[PDB]
Amino acid sequence: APTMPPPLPP
Amino acid sequence: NLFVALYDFVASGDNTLSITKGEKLRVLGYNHNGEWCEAQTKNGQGWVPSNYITPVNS
Repeated sequence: APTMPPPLPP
Repeated sequence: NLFVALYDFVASGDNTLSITKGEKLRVLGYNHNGEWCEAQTKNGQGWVPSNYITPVNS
């Protein structure tokens, strides 16, 4: 899985 | 486990997948804390944010 955190909902 | 995209999300590396609002997808799995969801759409497979999708069926 991605090592970057997921963006917040707009 | 059918879900639908709540918002647009553009892929940016790390095997992420671009999705458009309203698009249907099958959830294949999650990462350790459920923040990332591995999905399959008509366009392909890859990771999308779990907070950007919602379940279909009730």
